[PDB]
Amino acid sequence: MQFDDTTGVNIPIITELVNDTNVQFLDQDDDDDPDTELYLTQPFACGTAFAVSVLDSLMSATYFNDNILTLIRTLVTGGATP
Amino acid sequence: LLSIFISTWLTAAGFIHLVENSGDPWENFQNNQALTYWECVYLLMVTMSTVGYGDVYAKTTLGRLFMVFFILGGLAMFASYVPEIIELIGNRKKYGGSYSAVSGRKHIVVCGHITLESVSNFLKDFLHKDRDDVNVEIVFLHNISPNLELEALFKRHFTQVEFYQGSVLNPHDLARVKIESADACLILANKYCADPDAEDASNIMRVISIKNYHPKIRIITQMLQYHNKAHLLNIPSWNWKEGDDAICLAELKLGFIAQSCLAQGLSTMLANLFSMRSFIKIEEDTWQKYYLEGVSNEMYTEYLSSAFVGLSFPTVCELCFVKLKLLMIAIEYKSANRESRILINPGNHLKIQEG
Amino acid sequence: RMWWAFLASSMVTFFWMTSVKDWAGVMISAQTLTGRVLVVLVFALSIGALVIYFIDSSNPIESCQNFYKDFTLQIDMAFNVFFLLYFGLRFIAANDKLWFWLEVNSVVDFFTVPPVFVSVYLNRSWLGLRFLRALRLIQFSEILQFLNILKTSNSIKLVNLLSIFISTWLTAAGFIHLVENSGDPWENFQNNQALTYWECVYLLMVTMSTVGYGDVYAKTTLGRLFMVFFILGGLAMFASYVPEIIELIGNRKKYGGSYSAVSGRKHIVVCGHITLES
Repeated sequence: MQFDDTTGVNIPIITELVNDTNVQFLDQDDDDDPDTELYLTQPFACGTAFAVSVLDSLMSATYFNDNILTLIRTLVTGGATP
Repeated sequence: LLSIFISTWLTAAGFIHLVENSGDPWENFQNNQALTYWECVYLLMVTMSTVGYGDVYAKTTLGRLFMVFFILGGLAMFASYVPEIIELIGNRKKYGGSYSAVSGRKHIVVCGHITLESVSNFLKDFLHKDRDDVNVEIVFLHNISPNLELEALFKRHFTQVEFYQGSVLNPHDLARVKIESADACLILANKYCADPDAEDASNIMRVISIKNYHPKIRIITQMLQYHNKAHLLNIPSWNWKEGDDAICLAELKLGFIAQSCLAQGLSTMLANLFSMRSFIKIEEDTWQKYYLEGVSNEMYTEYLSSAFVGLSFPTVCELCFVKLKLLMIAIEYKSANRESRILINPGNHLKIQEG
Repeated sequence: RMWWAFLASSMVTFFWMTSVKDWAGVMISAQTLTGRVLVVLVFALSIGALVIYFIDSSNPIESCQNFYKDFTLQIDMAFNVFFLLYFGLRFIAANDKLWFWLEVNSVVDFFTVPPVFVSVYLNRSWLGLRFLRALRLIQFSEILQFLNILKTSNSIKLVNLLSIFISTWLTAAGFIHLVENSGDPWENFQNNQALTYWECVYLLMVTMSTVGYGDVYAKTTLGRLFMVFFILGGLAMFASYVPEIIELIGNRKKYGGSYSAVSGRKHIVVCGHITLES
């Protein structure tokens, strides 16, 4: 989309994704390779794409420390008190 | 499996070798037999393959007894331990692998919904007898394995068609079909579905994926609506001028009917003008004899001579008709102000521009 | 006995150009009519050479062969010249220079032509590894496509299976024939056995059908060893290469065909929904 007083490419957006191998499509700019680590992917690094699958990693990180989850839950939800 | 096979084989060979070297206790070891261990291994490999030469055989009754028990033990090992495990090493993949990039073979990758009905017409009017210089090897890529009818169809076109299983979203699968180097990739679409915005947006997704892999490929796709085709101009890598074109089934299919409502039968002309159809010479004075004299006419694009520049359009049509017997349906007028816009039967007021 | 003078030589033998390497590069692929005739004329002369080995079986393993003799021997050498000039161009014309060092179409030629081109300087002949040239019969289904008879790919797979069957069968028969003609080195070749090649082919066809008569059998321990390895190799070929391909030639259609118009039988055609109840 385009506008006057600019180009709609400057608009900050976050879309929710449901696949890891689907994030490269959001970024118009060329990337080094199709097979790019999700963390290394330009759209993820910019923070314009939230994949739902990285939350699956938190079950690992909650396993090794009992306090990661309450830290994220109080940092993010804004005082999710019981 | 190989270790337990070799261990059982060598163990039983050693046991029957020890039995056949000595004699028999009830015969007081008077019935020996001289067997080297390698000949004995030859014996119990000839046995468990059910060949049974008999050049070397057991001569002790205690040895024959162990052979009777051991062939039953070998079958009990063969019928109950291996024959499901052999079948686990028997699932060979039907449609895998990759494409062998033969030089001079610009392999068209065709993806999207693939079925005998949709592919057959396309294969019949693409790989036709009356083509000029077809050295082009069609590479289908689709995740659903085909039924037996498509097996029979792909067997008919063996030298030109290769099928592969997998999506066009995994870029590894695009790496298998060598999408990076191909003349163009054509994405087909189903004629029918429950929701046209399902397969429309799925084909837009496939266009996004294929242009994301290699941004310099021509894609000729299909759409089912007109209001979903504006999503193809969305992509920055999609250049229509570069030759990436989208054919809208709804606009063309139900535009031909609309122009036919004006001129009764224009659909037959504009369908026989582009399908590579075989002329059958009919001698008998039927209607087909007059019909097939226009089927063999097709449409071409051509730059103009310099001598035609500056003249008027009916003058150049008059020269191209009487002098060269060629009908010029339309011309392309290119200006800085606007993108060149095809003009059909341009009026005399419009004159020819150079080139 | 200079059998090792040929075999050890064969083992040690096993042990601007960018535009001339591709002069025959069009002739490799099936692109011109000229590229056909090269594979056709290496295949027909391979058939002709195989015939000489079949005739050679009657002859003694080691013999003296001069230049002015029976013309089969004289044209065999010209066949070998044509062979070496055929596969010699593909050393530089091969894209990969690594897998040509162990290619099955190259090991088959490392062991036949260098014994001949040493034996010219020796003016002799030993019945060497000349049975191996039936391994080029896998290129049969290549050249039977070009004569426009094999067009259905099921026929091409059938021809492939029959060709690899006959080639493996004749190759192993030739190998065990060569082993059983000579004796044993540790027994100093005192344990020979006289076997014609046709009886040897009878043996290795009786074997791979698991019949096993025993009218003809291996008597050398080195021969029995090759029989032990070869029945396992035959089962490994049978359990892993054919048994899915046999099942591909096993889908017979249940209800096809047509009606035989017997006279006096006005056949009512009944169509539409058909069920046991209706």
